[PDB]
Amino acid sequence: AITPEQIAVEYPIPTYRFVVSVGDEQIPFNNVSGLDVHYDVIEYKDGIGNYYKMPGQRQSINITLRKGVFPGDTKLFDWINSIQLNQVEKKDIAISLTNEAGTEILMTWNVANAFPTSFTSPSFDATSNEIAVQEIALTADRVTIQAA
Amino acid sequence: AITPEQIAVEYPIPTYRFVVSVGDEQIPFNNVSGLDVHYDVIEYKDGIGNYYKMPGQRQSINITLRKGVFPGDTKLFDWINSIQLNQVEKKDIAISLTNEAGTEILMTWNVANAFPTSFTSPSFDATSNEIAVQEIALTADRVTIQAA
Amino acid sequence: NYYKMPGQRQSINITLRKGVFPGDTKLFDWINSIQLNQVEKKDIAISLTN
Amino acid sequence: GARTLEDNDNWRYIPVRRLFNSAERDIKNAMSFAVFEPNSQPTWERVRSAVNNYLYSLWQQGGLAGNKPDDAYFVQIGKDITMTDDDIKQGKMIIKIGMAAVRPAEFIILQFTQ
Amino acid sequence: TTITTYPGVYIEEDASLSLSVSSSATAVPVFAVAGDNPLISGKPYIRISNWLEYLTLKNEQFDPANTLDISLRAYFINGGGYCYLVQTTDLEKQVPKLDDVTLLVAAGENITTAVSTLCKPGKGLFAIFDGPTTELKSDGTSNSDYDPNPFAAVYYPWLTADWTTTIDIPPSAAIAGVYCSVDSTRGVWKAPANVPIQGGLQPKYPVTDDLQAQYNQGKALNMIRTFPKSGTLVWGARTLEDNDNWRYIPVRRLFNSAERDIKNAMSFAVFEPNSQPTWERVRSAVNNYLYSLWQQGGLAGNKPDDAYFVQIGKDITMTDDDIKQGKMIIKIGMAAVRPAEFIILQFTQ
Amino acid sequence: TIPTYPGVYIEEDASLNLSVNQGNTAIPVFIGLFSPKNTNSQVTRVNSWLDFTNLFNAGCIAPITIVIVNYTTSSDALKLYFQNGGGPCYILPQLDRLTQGFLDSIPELIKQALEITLIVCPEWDSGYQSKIYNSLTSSLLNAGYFLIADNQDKNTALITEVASQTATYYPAVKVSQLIQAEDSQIAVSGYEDAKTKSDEVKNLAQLKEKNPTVYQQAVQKIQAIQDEIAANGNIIPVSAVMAGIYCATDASRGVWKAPANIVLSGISDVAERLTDDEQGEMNSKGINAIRYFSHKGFVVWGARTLQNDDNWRYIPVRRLFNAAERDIKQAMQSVVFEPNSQPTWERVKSAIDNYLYSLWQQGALAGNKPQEAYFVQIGKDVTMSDDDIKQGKMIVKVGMAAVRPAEFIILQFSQQ
Amino acid sequence: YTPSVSHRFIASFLFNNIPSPLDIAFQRISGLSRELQTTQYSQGGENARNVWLAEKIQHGSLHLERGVMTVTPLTLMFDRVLRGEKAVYADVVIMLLNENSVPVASWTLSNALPVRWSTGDFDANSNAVLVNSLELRYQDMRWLGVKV
Repeated sequence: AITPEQIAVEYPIPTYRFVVSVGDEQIPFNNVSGLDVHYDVIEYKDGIGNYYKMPGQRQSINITLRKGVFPGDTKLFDWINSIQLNQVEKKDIAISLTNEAGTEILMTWNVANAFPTSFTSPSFDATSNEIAVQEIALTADRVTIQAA
Repeated sequence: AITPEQIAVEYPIPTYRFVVSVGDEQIPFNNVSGLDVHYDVIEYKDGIGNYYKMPGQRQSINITLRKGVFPGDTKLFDWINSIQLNQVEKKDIAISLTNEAGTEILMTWNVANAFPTSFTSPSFDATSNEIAVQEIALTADRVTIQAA
Repeated sequence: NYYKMPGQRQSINITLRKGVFPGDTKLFDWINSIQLNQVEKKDIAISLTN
Repeated sequence: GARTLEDNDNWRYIPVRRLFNSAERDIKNAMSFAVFEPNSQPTWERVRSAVNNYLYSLWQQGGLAGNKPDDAYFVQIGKDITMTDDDIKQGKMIIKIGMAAVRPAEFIILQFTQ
Repeated sequence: TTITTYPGVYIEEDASLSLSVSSSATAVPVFAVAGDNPLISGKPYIRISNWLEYLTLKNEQFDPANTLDISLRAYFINGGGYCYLVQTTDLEKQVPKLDDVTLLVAAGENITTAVSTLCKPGKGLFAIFDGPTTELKSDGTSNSDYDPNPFAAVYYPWLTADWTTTIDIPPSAAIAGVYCSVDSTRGVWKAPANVPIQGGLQPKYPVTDDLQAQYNQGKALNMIRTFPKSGTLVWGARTLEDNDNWRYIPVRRLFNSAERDIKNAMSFAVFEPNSQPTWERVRSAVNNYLYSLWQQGGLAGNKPDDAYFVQIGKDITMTDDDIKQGKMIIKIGMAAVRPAEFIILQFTQ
Repeated sequence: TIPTYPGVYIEEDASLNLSVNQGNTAIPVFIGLFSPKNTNSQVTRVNSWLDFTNLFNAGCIAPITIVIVNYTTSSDALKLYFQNGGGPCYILPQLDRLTQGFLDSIPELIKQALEITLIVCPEWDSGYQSKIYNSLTSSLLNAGYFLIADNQDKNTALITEVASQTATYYPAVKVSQLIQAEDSQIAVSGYEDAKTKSDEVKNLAQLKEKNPTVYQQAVQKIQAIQDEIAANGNIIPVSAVMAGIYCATDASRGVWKAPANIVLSGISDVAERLTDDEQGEMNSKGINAIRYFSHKGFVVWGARTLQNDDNWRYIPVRRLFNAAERDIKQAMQSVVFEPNSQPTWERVKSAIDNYLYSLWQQGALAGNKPQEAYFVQIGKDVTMSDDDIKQGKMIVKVGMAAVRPAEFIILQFSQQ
Repeated sequence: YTPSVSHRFIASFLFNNIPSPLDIAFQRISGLSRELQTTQYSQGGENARNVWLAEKIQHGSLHLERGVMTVTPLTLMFDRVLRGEKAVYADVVIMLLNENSVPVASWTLSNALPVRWSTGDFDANSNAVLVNSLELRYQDMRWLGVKV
């Protein structure tokens, strides 16, 4: 016998229920990926056989969000189309694993100072049975994980 | 209970119903893809640990249109065969997601100053059961989205 | 400003596939007739037929 | 001197009056394909694309005032926005275009001091 | 000249001044103005963007016999940004109407009552006073009339320049310009002292180390002194309260700026559902700002965990009664860096 | 223009139109001194700003009765309503003098138009607004109608017949300029002389060419009005602006979201600058404030109603229940003449349960599971009795739970 | 501290205090440098330190690259000088533009003398634009602006 409260404390979390906040606005998304952190390695060897390894510089964070195409909605394209020369509005992004009903947060991924670098429009195929899906690519500085 | 006017407002749009305008003329196409926008990233680092990222230059737009082979029709090949040395007629291209009957536009992709760079003829296979399909590749300047 | 123009046209490469029939070596004879840089050039037409 | 015969905030300068004359002619030639076409929404979208494509090109050349195209021009066309049921039934298609022109510097003042 | 008829070049020979203007958001002062001034009469407040705008609105030549004119010239020549002019009697009524005002500057007036009312915890205001116009009393009782307010500071003595007459420039006007320049250059956490005073401004009276030793504790006075090689400098960064907290101007003013910036950062959460998803969004916004502030160098600590912390949640910061009343409570604790003030040289052979 | 030849015509003008929005849960009715282009007292549906100008004469001068003239803000208030996201609306023009017969007929006229949800009176006159507000009977407001009102004072709240169904806002807003109309667009009636009947003069243009003496009589009143409005500033009632914000918020976020923390557009300044302490007094009394913030601009900073209790204190809570009972009533109208038997009651319960579940899915209701968000009850010995059934009655009980907004956020700072 | 990109710039030539409006677009402009020539001096008993003596200041040259286009006043000036006619001077202002076409940094060169004009190769196998290369030598350099 296992109580639902025990499951909420000891069991792992699935991936399909999440809510994404872009800036100060919340937008429903179909897919989010790329929240990785990488470092370089600095090595040093010497004549008598020593071998030193240290962490290097952290690389930049790259993110791809996938969304369907809805009538009258062009928010994501309007963001990437606002780039003038090298100026763009940078937004913080939060992705949270959520209660099955959406009223409770379980884990939060925080992304700071993200701006778009690429936008992919849907491919128009006359033999397909899918939904038009747009994709946006973002470059950011930092990623942090906060436990609720 | 969900009313059809609710679906037209809240539900996402599929990909299989679209109309393509090439120049001032409309041509039925089977597949359209490649309407993407890309930017470069310019980075700057300093000795005290700062790290700046900015959008760079926008890249050029590439588009491929796929169409069947019809009797007496060579319009797409005639366009690419009109190149003299570096002069060719550039045309604007609009791809619109359409009402199921074609009497109403939902969303438009506008492509400016496109000219052909490649043309692929159908492959003649004696064991196949397909339709002869030609493909044309275009280079453009800009892509915009207008919501109807 | 940003200007784009067509450039030079590239060369055309074509592959033909055919079965092997008794006593027929016509295709191999054509490629075996190259001397140093001389070869007989032929026009080729492919027509969709009734 | 570059002033016309009317002293008004509009059409005071020859460049502003002549720019609008050129834009009206070029736009009229741009969407002249739409005459004797069905008077439905798909035609209206095609006309809007033709006008917007021209206005962006004019702004790129420097003929309009504004840091971004949204500040230099706007195009409106649609039902209950530019035309009503009576206009459509009469065969009329109505478009609104609004563009901002750049006005030159005319007086130069030098202030001298010791 | 001012009447343009023909196209071409116009020549005029004027003598109007021309200065430069900076932009600091954390230093937006309000200048107390005497009610007898014709410019301010009949209006609640006047916003001045630069010296050009002030001269245009004045419609008069620069008068060194006007206390308000010299104060604005001293303020703008020192790098100050746009400011507000409010009559002294209307301070307690018009200051709360203005939202971006951070400094309350006494441009030679008496604003003792306004400071005791406006400059309170949570109001996000800082006051700049004027020191005595006479010589400093050696008994240490020249600061008895100032309230021990941690939100105010006093500067002595008054300043003079080449363009001076029987009236001397109040030190508050020049100091408020220093606040704008330091904040835009080195940040609000850096002490607004040990910096030159621009222009030809000079202290009216000389202050030595012995004189300043009496007025550097308790209700401390900040001196403006001249040194043999560095010119005229601001020598002092202490508020009117001598406590382990708010002893120094930078610590008090940094918290004022952070409270305002955090308040603006999470103002989107008002009139939102008072549930946990909202609380997580607010925590993300506050943590994002605090990390950025630590990155700039405004907080003390080798890692962010040593510089700040944010707590919000049920049974951590609020109870059932708080939630049912519509209250959302967050705790923020940030460590400020305190400057080195005394340098001791030990010589030996 | 009148087109003759096929082709392209070119016109130079200054006419302005705005984008048209749509909605169902927020359709306001405007009562004021409007000037319809047609003589024929009845509520008229207007789909957009272009439709309004096609059916009404836009301007700041009310129709002239022969002389007296009146100043009206109805046209400018409607432009603000469309600029803030408003959709289709109904217009109830009041003509001639304000008779009690018109006031008594207002609740019946509104009920005749079946799509009305909001009531707005966009008039600057305080006495005129007070008469209209008092004409809204408690039966009309309790039937699922919401009143947006303009408070004329900072210290005393408005009094209406139903406190739960009213929201007041303060202060009014200013605009850069007002809409000016040509002489041919200003309605004139009542003129008569020996050679002309009373119906031969329709506007100011015809009046000018028929009798310059009384024309100079009218234009001096018009010029006096224009001078007076210029001195005090072009002040517009804020209720019309709030109607558009209600439409925009419902379409974007939903009815359950408070219509606050939204930036106003198309305005220039507020009629009065408020402090936090003054706003504190008003909020307790139930007066929402339009505040100015440097980092935002002009925003709505209140979501309370005129009733202060744990049930109907907040606008989103009150408006959500109005939307739920309206949609439930619409579903229940297909059961009205069905036989009063148990299979009919089962179909009623299924219809309400399906609607309430859909409401909970979007986040309108509170709770982690549907059992915590709503309940439906109907039965032969649970809600109605044998006498009720024999009389043709059908009684169903519905309960819902709503989410209250967060109004105060407290920061607690520590040194270490 | 935000740095500036190097792909948005303008150059203006003044001939007899009349700016040339058709000579503002260039593919490349070389950087401008100033050097203070110095000679190292060594004392008698000083064997551990160095002494550097200041001298005159040496200015660099101005290099521009541009495609082949219609004849402009800048071209006519260059042709006249390189045809053996009397030498003539020009004043050049180089401006670095931001996203609002406001020159954040600007350099003005006094009395610039055309000294070289070269063109690219006529290559039958290439896919490239014929580019002219211009070089000038000026007497003085001065920079004005808020950035440098």
